[PDB]
Amino acid sequence: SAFSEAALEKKLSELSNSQQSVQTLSLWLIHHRKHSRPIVTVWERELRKAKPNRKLTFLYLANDVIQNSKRKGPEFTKDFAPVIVEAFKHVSSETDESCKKHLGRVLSIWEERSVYENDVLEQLKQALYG
Amino acid sequence: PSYSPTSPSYS
Repeated sequence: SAFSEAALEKKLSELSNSQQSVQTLSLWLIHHRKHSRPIVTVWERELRKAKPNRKLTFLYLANDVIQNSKRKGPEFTKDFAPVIVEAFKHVSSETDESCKKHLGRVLSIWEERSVYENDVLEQLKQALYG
Repeated sequence: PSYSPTSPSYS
């Protein structure tokens, strides 16, 4: 599929918590990394629109794209950087303890794999636990 | 089969 914002919007409405669903969308986003900025914009908008019980899966997709992008270049890391902290704060406010434990694990993975520098990791931790 | 956030190839 060629890239369009509307096609991405439709894929995000269909995203589920399965390994195949997150991975398949992520691979498309990495293929279309030239468009990482509008990807992040659409991603954020649809995260905020999504029902509480689907919000963690948005952050899982962000995890997959950012991590799988590292071998390609800094662009996805940089373009998620300005919204990722408020994304964590949002999901944290919108979900329960159980979901927060899942979010915390993503953060621990990010710390151990140096997905972001400590400045951003410290902001993510404050967003979850402050 | 549910998503695993450790699944991406790294670190």
